[PDB]
Formats: sequence, C-alpha cells, structure tokens
Amino acid sequence: MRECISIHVGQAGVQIGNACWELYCLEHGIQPDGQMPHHHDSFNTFFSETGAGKHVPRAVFVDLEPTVIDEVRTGTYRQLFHPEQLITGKEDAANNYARGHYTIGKEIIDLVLDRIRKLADQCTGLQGFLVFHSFGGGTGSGFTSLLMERLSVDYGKKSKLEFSIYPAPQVSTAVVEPYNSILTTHTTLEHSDCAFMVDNEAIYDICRRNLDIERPTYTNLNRLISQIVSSITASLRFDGALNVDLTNFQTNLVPYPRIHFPLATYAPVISAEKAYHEQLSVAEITNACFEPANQMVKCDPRHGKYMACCLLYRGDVVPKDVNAAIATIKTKRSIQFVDWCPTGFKVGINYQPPTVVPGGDLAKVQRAVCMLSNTTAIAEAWARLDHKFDLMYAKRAFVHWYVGEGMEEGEFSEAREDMAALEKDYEEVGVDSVE
Amino acid sequence: MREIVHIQAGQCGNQIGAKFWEVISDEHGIDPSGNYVGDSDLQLERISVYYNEASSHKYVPRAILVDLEPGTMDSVRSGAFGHLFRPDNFIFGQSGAGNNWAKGHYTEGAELVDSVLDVVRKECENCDCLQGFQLTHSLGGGTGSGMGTLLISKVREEYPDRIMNTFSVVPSPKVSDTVVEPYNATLSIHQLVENTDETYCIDNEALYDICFRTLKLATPTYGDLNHLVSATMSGVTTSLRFPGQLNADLRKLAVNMVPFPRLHFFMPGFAPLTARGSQQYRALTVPELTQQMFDAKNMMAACDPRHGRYLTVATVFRGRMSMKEVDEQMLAIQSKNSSYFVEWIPNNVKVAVCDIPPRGLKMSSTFIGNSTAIQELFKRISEQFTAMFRRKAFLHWYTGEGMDEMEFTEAESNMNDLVSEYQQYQDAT
Amino acid sequence: MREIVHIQAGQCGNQIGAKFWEVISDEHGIDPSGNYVGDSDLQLERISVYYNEASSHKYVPRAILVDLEPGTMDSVRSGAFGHLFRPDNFIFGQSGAGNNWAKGHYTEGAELVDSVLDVVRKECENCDCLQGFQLTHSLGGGTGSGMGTLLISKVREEYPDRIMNTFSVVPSPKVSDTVVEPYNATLSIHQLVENTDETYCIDNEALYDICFRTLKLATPTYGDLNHLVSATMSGVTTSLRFPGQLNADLRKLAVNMVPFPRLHFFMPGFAPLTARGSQQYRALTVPELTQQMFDAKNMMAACDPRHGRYLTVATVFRGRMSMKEVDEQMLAIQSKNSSYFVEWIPNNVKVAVCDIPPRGLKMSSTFIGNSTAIQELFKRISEQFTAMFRRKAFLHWYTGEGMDEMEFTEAESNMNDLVSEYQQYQDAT
Ligand SMILES: Nc1nc2c(ncn2[C@@H]2O[C@H](COP(=O)(O)OP(=O)(O)OP(=O)(O)O)[C@@H](O)[C@H]2O)c(=O)[nH]1
Ligand SMILES: Nc1nc2c(ncn2[C@@H]2O[C@H](COP(=O)(O)OP(=O)(O)OP(=O)(O)O)[C@@H](O)[C@H]2O)c(=O)[nH]1
Ligand SMILES: Nc1nc2c(ncn2[C@@H]2O[C@H](COP(=O)(O)OP(=O)(O)OP(=O)(O)O)[C@@H](O)[C@H]2O)c(=O)[nH]1
Ligand SMILES: [Mg+2]
Ligand SMILES: [Mg+2]
Ligand SMILES: [Mg+2]
Repeated sequence: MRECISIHVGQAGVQIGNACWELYCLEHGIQPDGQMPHHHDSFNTFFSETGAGKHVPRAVFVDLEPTVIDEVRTGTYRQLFHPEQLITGKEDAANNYARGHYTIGKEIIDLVLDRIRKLADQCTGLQGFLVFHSFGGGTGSGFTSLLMERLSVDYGKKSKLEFSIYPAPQVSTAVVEPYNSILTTHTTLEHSDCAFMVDNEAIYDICRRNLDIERPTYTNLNRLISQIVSSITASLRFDGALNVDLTNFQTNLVPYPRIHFPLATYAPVISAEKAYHEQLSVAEITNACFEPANQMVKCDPRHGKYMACCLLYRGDVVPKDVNAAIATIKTKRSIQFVDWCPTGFKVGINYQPPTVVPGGDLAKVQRAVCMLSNTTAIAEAWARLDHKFDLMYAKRAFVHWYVGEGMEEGEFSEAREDMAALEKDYEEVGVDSVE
Repeated sequence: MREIVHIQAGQCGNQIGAKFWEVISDEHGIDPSGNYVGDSDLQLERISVYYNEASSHKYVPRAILVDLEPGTMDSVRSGAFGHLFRPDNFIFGQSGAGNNWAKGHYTEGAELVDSVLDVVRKECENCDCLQGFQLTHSLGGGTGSGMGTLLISKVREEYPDRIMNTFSVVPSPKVSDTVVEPYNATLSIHQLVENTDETYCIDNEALYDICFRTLKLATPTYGDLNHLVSATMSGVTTSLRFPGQLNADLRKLAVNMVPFPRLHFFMPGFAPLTARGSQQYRALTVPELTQQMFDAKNMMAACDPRHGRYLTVATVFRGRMSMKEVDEQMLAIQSKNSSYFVEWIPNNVKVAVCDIPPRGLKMSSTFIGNSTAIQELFKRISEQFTAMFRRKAFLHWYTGEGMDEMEFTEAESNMNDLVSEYQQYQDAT
Repeated sequence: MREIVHIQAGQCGNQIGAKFWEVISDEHGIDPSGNYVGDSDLQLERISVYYNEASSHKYVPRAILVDLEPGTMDSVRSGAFGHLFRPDNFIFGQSGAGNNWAKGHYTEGAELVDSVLDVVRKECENCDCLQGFQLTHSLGGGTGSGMGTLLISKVREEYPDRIMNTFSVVPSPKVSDTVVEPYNATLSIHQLVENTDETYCIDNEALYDICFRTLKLATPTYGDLNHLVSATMSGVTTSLRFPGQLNADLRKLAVNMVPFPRLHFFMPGFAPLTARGSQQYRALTVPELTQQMFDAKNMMAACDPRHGRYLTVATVFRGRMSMKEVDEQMLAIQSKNSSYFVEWIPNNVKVAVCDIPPRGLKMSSTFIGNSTAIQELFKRISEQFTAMFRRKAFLHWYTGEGMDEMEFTEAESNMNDLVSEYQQYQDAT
C-alpha cells in the first residue's frame, strides 16, 4: 500500500546496503533465499511478493566498477536479489567527479532509469526514494548527483532522503575529497529533501568507548548505521501509539529550503556485559542521546543551537514519562533552542522493539531512541571543508584531471560561491533576530 | 575484466619479469606447466586481468618479452618456468644495441618496432576491456632505455586514453655500471616525461643496503634483488585482483599521486622486511608496519626524504586488519611528522586495503610517495651530463647514427626545467 | 547427385590431384584399397559426388589423369595409393610438350584430346546429374597450359550450360621456373578469359612465405604446398559435400562472386595455420579465425590487398559454431575495414557454414576474395610479354608449329584490355 524504493550508489552504498537488507530480512522473518518459515502487510512496503512464496527486495544496486557487486552475487544473499537489478559497469570513476558524472557515468544512466521505472510502475503507493551514497568517492559523489537531476524530473514532487558519509576532519582516505564534496553539495542542494549526515570518525569513538571494542572494522560501522535507517521507517512497517510517516520529517526538520542537513543519533549502544548492570529506563536513554559524546557527526552541539529535533522511540515505552523526560531536558541549560522556535520537539512511539542480528556487537534491548536534530553546529563542518577547497584551488592542484575530463574552470568557481552563500545563511538565520 | 598488458624490454626487464611471473603464478596457484592447481576459488575469480585463457584449461601470461640480443631469451626459454610463455611473444634481434641510445631508437630498434607492435595490437583486440600497460626497463642500457622509449611513443599514439606505468631502474651515484650513463638517462627522461602517466624510480645500491642491514644478507645476488622489486610490483595491482574493504586500481592512484602533469616520479617501498632468524621476535601488527615503512632506511630509491617534503603519499595495505587501526596511525604519523609534508595539500595520504595476505605472511603493505627529494637525483644526472657534453666525449657515436648536437641541447634544457619546477613547489606557500 | 568430374593436367596437376584425393579419401573414410572402412554414415550419405560405386562395394575416383610425358603417370601408378584409380583413365603420350604452347595445343593435343574427350563423354553419360568440372594445372608449363586450354574449349563446346573451376598455378614474380613463361601465361590467360567461368589463382612464392613464416617450417617442400592447396580445394567442396546450417554450392559461389563475365580471378586463403608446437597456446574461436583470415600475410596469391579494393568476399566455415558470432564478426570486419571495400557494392560478403570439421581440428575456414589486386599481376605479365615480343625472342619455335604473330598481338591486346577494365572498375565511384 505504501511503497518506497532504495538506491545504493558506489561502494559505500552497496556495502551499507549489504548489511541493511540483512536486517530487514530478520525483522520480517525472511529466509536468506526469499522463502518464509504487528503482523497480520509488514513486508509489503519493502519486499515485493512474487507468484510463489519468494519475496524480492525493492533495491537497485548500481556501481561502475564490478569488483564489489560480484561479492553480493557470490555471498550468502545470492538468491534474494533480482539479478536484473544489480547494475555494473566496466571501470570505476577513480575518485574523479568528472569521470563519474560527464563521460563514464553517462553511458549507464539510461539503463539505471529503466529499472527505476520498471519498479515504480509495479507499485501503487510510492512514497519516496532512499539514496545510500558517500561524498568523497567518484561514482558515489558524481554519479548519485546525476540521478537526482533525472529522478526529480520523471517524478515531480516526492521525498528524497539521503544517507551520506561526511568526510571526517582528521581521518580520511582520498586526497581530492574537498574537490568532490564541494561539487556534489552545490549540485544536490536543489534536488534533495533531507540529507542525513554520518561521519566515519565519530562512529569510531562511539564504538570504542560505549561498546568497548578494539578492532572496529567497516563491518561493525555498517551494522550500526543500518539501525538508524531501520528506525526511521519503523512506523511505516509497524503499528504504534503515535505514528510518523516519511513526509513528517520534511515539514518538521526543514525550516528553510536550504537548511535540510540533520545529523543522526542512536541510543542505547551498550555491550552485552554492560547490559546486565543497567536499568535502561526511558528517562535516561533520552539523556544518553543528548550528550555531545554520542553524536555521530564530529561536531559539538554546544557551540550551536537546536533549530528542531525528532525523537523516535520504540518498544515498551509509555507516552507519559516520555513527556516528563523531555520536559526535564528543555529545562537543562546545556542545550538551547532558537528564539523563533518556541516548540522544537517531535515525538513518535512504535510498538516493535529493536531486533538484534546473530553475532552482533550490540545486545538485546526493549527500548531504543533515534534522534535526528537539525542544529546550527553543522555550520562549522561546512567552514572546515570550504577552507580545504580554497587551499588546494589557490595553487590549482589536481585541477588538470577535472578540466580534461569534461569540465571547465568556471564550474569550480560557481560551486565555491554557492557554498559561501549557504554557510552565510546557516548563521544569518541562526543568529538572534532583532525586535 | 580491466586486464593489463605487460611489456618487458632490455635485459633487466627480462630478468625482473622472469621473477615477476613467479610471484603472480604462486599467488593464483598456477602450475609452471600452465594449468590451474590451486584450492581456493577466490584466485580464479579474476584471472583474465593478467593471464589469458587457452584451450584445454591452459593459462598463458599476457606478456611480450623483447630484447635486441638473443642471449637473454635463451635463459628464460631453456630454463625452468619457460614452458608457459607463448613462443610468438619471444621477439629478438641478432646484434645488441651496444649501450647506445641511437642504436636502439633509430638504427636497430626501427627494425623490430614494427613486429612487436603487431603483437601489442593483436593482444588488445582479444582483450575485453583494456585497462593499461606495464613496462619494466632500465634507464642506463641501450635497448631498455632506447627502444623501450620507442614503444612508449608508438603505443601512446594508438591508445591515448590508457594509463601505462614504467618500472625503470634509474642509475646510481656511487657506482656506474656503464661509463656513458648520463647520455642515455638524460635522453630517455626527456621522452618519459611526456608519454607516461606515472613512473616508479628504483635504485640498485638502495636495494643492497636494504638487503644488508635489514634483511641481514652477506652476498645478495641479483636473484635476491629482483625478488624484492617484484613484491612491490605485485602490490600495486593486487587491489583490482582481489576483493577488499577499500578497493583501489591503477587509475585511482594516478589521480591522487599526480598533482601536476610533469610531477609523476615516485619512490616505492615495502614492509615488513625481516631476516629469517629474527622473525619470531616481532609481533606482526599494523602499528609496526607503518613505523617501518616511513623511515629513510627502508626506501628502495637512494634519496633521503629528509631533504624534501612528501607531496602525496599512498599506502596499499594487504592481509586482514581493522580499518580503525589503519586510519588511526596515519593521522598520528601525519601529526607527529608534520614537518616534511606540504602545507597546500591538506590530507596528503591515500590508503587502500585488500583482503588476501601475501604468500607466507599474516599482513604486509606497500608505500608509494611522490616526494620532492627525487629532485636531488635529476640534479646529479644533469651535472654529469653537462661535464661530458662540454668536452664532447663519447658523443661521436650518437651523431654517427642519426642524432645531432641540437638534439642533445634540447634534452638537457628540458631536464633542467623540470628540476626548477620540482623545487619551486617545495618552498611554495 | 550433383556429380563433379575432376581433370588433372601436367606434373603439377597430377601431384596436386594425388594430394587432393589423399585428403578426400581421408575425409570420407575410404581405404587406399578402395573399400569403405569408416564409422559414421554421414560420409556415405553423399559419396557419389566425387567417388563412383563399383561391384563388390568398391569405390573408384571420378578423376581423369592425363599428361604427355609418362613419368608422372608411372610415379603415381607405382607409388602408394595408386591401386584405386581406373587404369582406363590413365592417358599419356610419349614425348613431352617441351614447355611449348604450340606443341601442347596443336601437335599432341589432337590425339590426346580425342582420347580424353572419349573418356570424358563416357564418364559424363555414366553420371546421373552432372554438376560441373574441375581442372588443376599451371599457366607456366607447356602441356598443362596448352592441353588444359584445349580441354576447356572442347568441354565448353560440348556442355555450354555447365560450370567448371580452374585451379591455376600462376608464375612467380621473383624467380621464374621456366625462361619462356610470359608467352604461355598470356595465351593461356587469354583462352581462360574467353571460355572459363571461375578461376582460383595460386602462387608458389606466397605459399613458401606462408609456410616459412606462419607454419614455421625450415624445409618447405612441394608435398606441403600441395597439402595446403588440396586443403583449400576440399574446404571449397565440403559445402555441397556435407550438410550444414547454411549450405552453399558452386553455382551459388559463382553467382555471388562474379559480378561481370570477365572478372573471375579469385584469391584463396585458409585458416587456421599454426605450428605444431604453438597449437596448444591458442583458443580456437571465430574471432581469431577471422582475424587470421583477413590479413594479407595469410594470402595464397602474391598480391597485397592493401593495393586494391575487395570487389566481393566469400567465407566458407566448417565445424560447429554460432551464426550470431559469425555474422557479428563479419559486420565488425566490414565496418572497421571499410576503406578497402567497394562502395557501390553494399553488403559485399557471402557466408556459408558447414557442420563437419576437418580431420583433427575443431573448426576451420576458407576465404575466397575477388579483389582488384590481380591487376598488378596481369600488368607484370603483360610487360614481360611486351618486352620479349618486341625483341622477338623464342618466337620462331611458336611460329614453326602452326602459330603466327597475329595470335600474340591479339592475346596482348586482350590482356591489356582486361587489365584496363579491371583498373577502371577499381577506381569507379
Ligand atoms: N561507513 C562506511 N564507509 C565506507 C565503507 N566503505 C567505504 N566507505 C567510505 O567510502 C569512501 C570511499 O569513497 P567511495 O564512494 O566508496 O568510492 P567508490 O564507491 O569505490 O567509487 P570510486 O570513487 O569511483 O572508486 C571512504 O572514504 C570511506 O569513508 C563502509 O563499508 N562503511
Ligand atoms: N635490479 C636489477 N637490475 C639489473 C639486473 N640486471 C641488469 N640490471 C641493470 O640493467 C642494466 C643493463 O642494461 P640493459 O638496459 O639491460 O642493456 P641490455 O639489455 O644488455 O642491452 P645493451 O644496452 O645494448 O647492452 C645495468 O646497468 C644494471 O644496472 C638485475 O638482475 N636486477
Ligand atoms: N604448387 C606446386 N607447383 C608445382 C609442383 N610441381 C611443379 N609445379 C609447377 O608446375 C610447373 C611444371 O610445368 P608443367 O606444366 O607440369 O610441365 P611438364 O609436365 O613438366 O611438361 P612440359 O609442359 O612439356 O614442360 C612448374 O613451373 C612449377 O612451378 C608442385 O608440386 N606444387
Ligand atoms: Mg569506486
Ligand atoms: Mg644488451
Ligand atoms: Mg612434363
């Protein structure tokens, strides 16, 4: 009845989605091969149902290099996906925005849109698209910016949520990351509805102290990011005392058309041994999700102000102490709201407790909180990246790879002035308003 | 998919290549007879990148071994592990270049360049999606430095949208293997600077010191020297041959390591390097791997990085590790050692991780740094070339086979121009 | 049904026919004694096209071997695989033609063609439904040239509505086997142009180059040359000898490859040709088969197709393959290689596929090109004849046995007109 399809672009999107679809197949009790062993349907929103008992996901895996898709084709989730959905190219974008947006990615975009149309036409109550893509890659930052220009034309007004991977301040792999991120943000700033940011460095610290682990590989990080994604769409697939649909985030977290960059947060994240010595009440997991050491983006909310918030409880939660805990939080002077937002909280309660995958680092709990806050403190993240771009562009380093692959030197200047206006607007409206 | 073509020119290229295909065959479990004998199925997932499927499940390497004299091909063909190459690829002349650039680029190399190019072209059509070329040669010889340059110019005229690498063995300051070294090296670099995407420069005594104080070897022959180079050569490609957490490829590196079209002379490296006796007293872990490869002692090109600044740096790890440990230390290395990193390139480190450890090791890596200390090598060669050119010594067997004085004076002004721009970016703010 | 009568002339015709019947008997599983020994019945399904049934289930070839000098007949009778030919077909004279067209056309030709025509008529009336004739000879000798010309003329007179192929060994440009080649070559080519249907020109120097370079043979001999020629001929005939997905016949080939009545001089070629040692390093497939087919070095006529344009091309495959691959590669070859294809003949490629691979091979292919490079051969022969006739050498030994200079002038004029028309149609828009 209510359908939403997910698009995974690049290696970051495919690897994250490889762990996300392992979670949905477990919540709904779906075997890895598609068969079956709050519920009356549940899987109808994500799993299209075929003639037999097999369910296939509404996913479109796309990549330019073939070195990662064949891992999915060979791995344990081989019989699940529709073989025609997994689209692969010949050679990657090689961390180049021009290659994955002008020359190489243009020979595959027409095939991808054919699969999207063949998926949207089969469903009736399509809500919106979920895009899992990185920011520093070539096909995860230059090709996903080609999809929005095409999806926003075929489908006029639909919610288009994103789950990006912000480049961390210190820990970073690419060398031309400031070049790819600035160009992507300037182009996707008009064809996106709500872009959630997640940082790789912040999750390293969260998984180190709270979970008490020493070797957090990329499999551990992707297993934790997927929990936030499943928590957002928990009300679509399950009943609850106070439901929240996908369109609710658009009209509650986006005061202005350009300020649509919330940062996710999850709680509680505790190990198996630490779970026995904790009461795990509603009044403290709300406190745990508000501390500055539990945010999943490397920025401190104390420097900024909270424009809006959104808490999505689930499990054994009573709607009374939720109000009591939230009222206490506002009174505390550690957090502060903006003057023109007298009310800045949106709550949602679900009836399905979070599930735990076998062999997972997290332990089984009966309550969970996923907090998505749109705060001014993210303006310091744009300033840091805007400084890196201006440092390399002054000496015109690495430019010759972009110019000779289907771009002009004037495009780099336009993408710079746009980010200067967005940064200015993020503090002009966040400052006190006279009279 | 994304297969590459291997071209070996000269004597050093044939000797390095003869040890290069020993490592690749062992990695993929390929018997010397040419038929697969391995156990794990991950090896055969991507075998077309280097090998070529033939009839009756036989694998033939995609290599083109060529040299002007027939002395070298006798050893590889008649010796062991010479039963798997295709006899068509064995291209050779009758008289060697005689350590002359003119005899390998105009006179004798012009006879063979039309026969090898008919095999390079044939190999490309059978290829599904060509990725690039690989050339191993020397900058001091006659055919490796003269004719290997000729192949570069002709290939670049037919496949402009391709990426090729040269694993040159640049001469050494302390000892000269040939008396007329600077004439050949200067004339080759003037051509390698125009038709090559990245070049890995390797010295010879810098490999002797590594084999002496680190590997603890008393009499290192050329068998134990080419084995150390081949490991570095096989570490760059392994990202696109095996699945990994953070993959890379040949084109991905060229974007990160080459800020400007002329600054593509790299300095490779390897780790861990330990003696056989003293391998039980060390814990194989990421924190010591990064510490070992970042010191001037363990570098395969005899140029101390302390005299310059790293423009960009790559680190292609292997084995199985944790992404947190890898990214935690390269921040510590950058923060603790911020003195020799360029300021106008924030975050000048590229890191990739594979999942298949090398044969007989828990983990390893490979270090590729586009440092500025390479400047001190081109300064020395241009100094030696100037001294000989003024007295016109040895010059009259280069003019007697096509070349002239005007050609020399343009191959040295270009060399000095590169040095000037290689230093103005070290002190640039 | 569709019987074919084979006629062999001269020493070259006799030797090529001996090799050809060796190949045909091996293909059809016929014992040298003349009785069936094979296993599959597909060989027996159509055996009357070449062989002829005889009492006690014997099979006798439908060949008529004839030559003036008895040495070749004695050799073929005394040697192995001479116990199956019919002795009546063994026709010979006493004194050879002595490399004289006049002697081979006006002196011994009379009685020899009387007897040969008697035998030919008897064989044809014994045949059920005649398909065509085959004649293998040389344009340089006396008896072969002149008497094959006389046989062709008489057979054309007797059976106007019939096809005949001529396999002619054209003289070489580099080294001449006989001093007076051009006179015989010019007269024979004039008569053939007058009254033949299709002609496959084959050279000896081109065959020697093919055997030395591609086959990698140190001592190429007439046995190997005749083996190659016989393989080409068997590949031509197999289309109607055996069933296939897309059958073709001699009339089909003539219709598709002869656009004008005076243009029927084709260039043959065979694939694959590989050395014994280097046969297990190649993947036998249609791509590489066509690639080996469509290169000048693999051409059996000493004419470089790059000097002309392919008027028409025919390709007879064998073995089991895919029509999708065959047509896709034909389209790719035509698109990439359009420059040397005639513009006013769109779709200038004929393709036929059989279903029985040759002995000891997965698949093969025979290529027959009607091109415009024969113009150079005709021009060279005409120039040599013009010089020799202008100085009036060796001519009183053609005048002393019936002929006169009028015939030579007419033949030269016809040759010049043919070459001029060939060039003018090559250069047409
Ligand atoms: N959280 C998380 N991030 C990842 C993972 N894999 C890769 N990344 C991020 O992705 C970045 C690399 O850029 P990508 O967009 O993945 O590059 P790509 O998808 O291979 O496309 P190309 O740039 O053309 O090679 C790295 O900086 C990582 O931070 C993962 O498994 N989990
Ligand atoms: N690393 C390494 N270098 C070698 C080896 N063998 C030779 N070399 C180097 O290669 C150079 C030899 O010059 P080449 O380019 O091979 O000359 P060539 O192939 O013999 O042909 P000519 O120049 O005509 O003599 C020497 O200066 C050595 O420094 C080897 O086994 N390992
Ligand atoms: N391809 C090939 N050509 C041959 C072979 N043997 C002879 N020839 C060619 O055939 C020619 C022989 O001339 P023939 O027509 O047979 O003349 P003849 O039978 O000797 O009798 P005369 O014409 O009187 O000289 C030579 O010029 C050779 O070029 C052979 O075994 N293979
Ligand atoms: Mg990629
Ligand atoms: Mg040599
Ligand atoms: Mg004779």
